[PDB]
Amino acid sequence: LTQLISFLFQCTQWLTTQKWSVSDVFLMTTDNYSTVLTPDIENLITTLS
Amino acid sequence: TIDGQPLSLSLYATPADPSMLLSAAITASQGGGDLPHAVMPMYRFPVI
Repeated sequence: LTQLISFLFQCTQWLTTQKWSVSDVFLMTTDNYSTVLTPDIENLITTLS
Repeated sequence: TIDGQPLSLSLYATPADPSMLLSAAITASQGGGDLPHAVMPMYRFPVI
């Protein structure tokens, strides 16, 4: 429990030092992305194809 | 009070914060062009 408190504190201070939100690291880190096929992905397909 | 003024002061709540304005560069996709029908010329390879 005190290890998780220490982790939350150092992660929160890291976030406010970098001026990132929790949504920013969530966008940079998650596995819960959407699986829909986006015109960015389509441009990657035809450019690299 | 004797004059009609209150003893317990009134509430001054916090107003709404200034929001951060958001925009987005949404993107589209036109595909590649279909390659046309080839036509045989009359000249040799260096000329054409």
